[PDB]
Amino acid sequence: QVQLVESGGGLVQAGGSLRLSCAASGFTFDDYSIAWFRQAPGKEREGVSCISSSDGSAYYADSVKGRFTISSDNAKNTVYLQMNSLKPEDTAVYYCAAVWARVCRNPYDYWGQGTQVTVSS
Amino acid sequence: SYVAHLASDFGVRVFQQVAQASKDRNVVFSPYGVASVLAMLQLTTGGETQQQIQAAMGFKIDDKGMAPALRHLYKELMGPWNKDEISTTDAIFVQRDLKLVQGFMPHFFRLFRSTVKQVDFSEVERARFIINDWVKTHTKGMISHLLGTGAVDQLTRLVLVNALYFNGQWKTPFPDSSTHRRLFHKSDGSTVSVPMMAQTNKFNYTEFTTPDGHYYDILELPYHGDTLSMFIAAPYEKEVPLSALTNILSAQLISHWKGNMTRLPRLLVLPKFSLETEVDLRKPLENLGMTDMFRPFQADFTSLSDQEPLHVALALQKVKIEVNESGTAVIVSARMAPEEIIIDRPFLFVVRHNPTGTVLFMGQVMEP
Amino acid sequence: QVQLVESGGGLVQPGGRLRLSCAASGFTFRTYAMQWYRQSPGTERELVAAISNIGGVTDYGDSVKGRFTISRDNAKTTVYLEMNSLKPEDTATYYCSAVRLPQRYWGRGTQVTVS
Repeated sequence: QVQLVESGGGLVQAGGSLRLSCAASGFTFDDYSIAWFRQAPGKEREGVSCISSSDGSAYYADSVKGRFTISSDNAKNTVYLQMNSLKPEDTAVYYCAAVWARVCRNPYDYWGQGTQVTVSS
Repeated sequence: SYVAHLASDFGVRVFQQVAQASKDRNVVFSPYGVASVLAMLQLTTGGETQQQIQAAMGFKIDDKGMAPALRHLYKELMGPWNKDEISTTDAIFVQRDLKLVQGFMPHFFRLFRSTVKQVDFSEVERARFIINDWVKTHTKGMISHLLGTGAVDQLTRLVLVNALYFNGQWKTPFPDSSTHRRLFHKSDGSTVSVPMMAQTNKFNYTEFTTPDGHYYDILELPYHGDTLSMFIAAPYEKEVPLSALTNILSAQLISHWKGNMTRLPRLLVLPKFSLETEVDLRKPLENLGMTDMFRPFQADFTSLSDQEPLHVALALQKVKIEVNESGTAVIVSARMAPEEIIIDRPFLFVVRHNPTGTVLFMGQVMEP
Repeated sequence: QVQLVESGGGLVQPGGRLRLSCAASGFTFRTYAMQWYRQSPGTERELVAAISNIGGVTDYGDSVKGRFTISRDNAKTTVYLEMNSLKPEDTATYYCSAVRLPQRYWGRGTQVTVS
């Protein structure tokens, strides 16, 4: 019954912005640590953002350099990733994940199916 | 000494990966040292990250009488002969303002006899110096500054280093007046003139014939103290590249070589070389299954902190080794002329604590 | 003076096992690699198994697939091949060879037949 489903994929110019979403049915995100991952062509899946259940704090991978915002809307049981100043290098499939732990760490309990994001210059 | 065997085994598998990525380049490496630093790291890790390290290593640091065995092992290798001849150090560095797990710092101190270092990585320059000065103070200034710490920045959260220096006197010195210049035959067929030492003595020796028929000279040189020995291995034929041997190399084989040796007179000619290598441990360890620990939001470091996520930003070994002539009633001289062994082609060397079986150092010399 | 005498071969049923053995004399056995090859009418001679003098470093032909095991006894100057899960396609004369390059030696072979 627990299903994670992402939305917000599409085409965007270089410099443009894009918002991704992930609704959770059958549980509430505020107990689980939440993370967004991504896989680009010719590459392995890599972590991008994390919310730790320990205290709400948000974290990012070095390649972000303050461009991306991960958020949790308690009322909507939705996770968001706001993406600013996109680049050719930001092209990939993006996945959301959840785990019952104080920090983001493998292995995760639940995974979304994945949404396509394409930054064409 | 159940620990000594498994550590060397793990350590030599890591060397293997380092050698396969640096063909026709010199490498010096420490199996004991990488094993030692990863043991420490086990205590900071949990879940699948801890299992990945433990499956490669073959033991758990938490198990009863294992951390005390490492400490006993440490002192048996270094208590023997000290001074400025051997020098070793392990260290983990973590971002300073992380809330750590209750009781961790004292618990780490009971097992290993040192702290996990806490430094403010946003003070980039300060933190570079603290990590380089740790290596520098603890190796008596014999190793040059770490290159890899240029990657250290504001976002860095965890770093591990290992550094060793070694320069032993032999049991029997090489007579100095036989040190001269000789052609060395590189793997690409070119030559270079290099100084080689020469010594007549009874040596522990065996041939090793690989399954395809190529045979090798395996020779033992005991150090002073009668405790450590350097092993030298080289294919006889110049056409046989040294990768044929490093690709089938294990800690066990080296013991089989030893176990099958005999004392025989020879006139050994060996290059006088010095070698320093900085090894980034990331890819060698990844290839042995330790993938999670280097990756943001995959790494499980929940034993060190469950307030914030962590991952290893940088994992480095740096080793330097010197090989010269120096050493320390009735010695009877050769009546007949001894048979010769000339090491004027790429060769492997192993430094081995014979009692325990520990492999302290391992390397390949493609150009001395 | 040099001699490589193989034995152990014979007729067996599909799914059966055999143990080959080669007695060696006249050369410094303990410094030579020991190998097994096979050949049948029409075919080239092909490497089945090989072992180092010490340290148990081995090597097998692609067609073995974990079914055959090579070992040696340096004190008794003998080499062995334990053959398991035999099939018709393994039918051939099996030869032992001793090698320390450039020197090689060959035995006369023992016939293995399967069906």
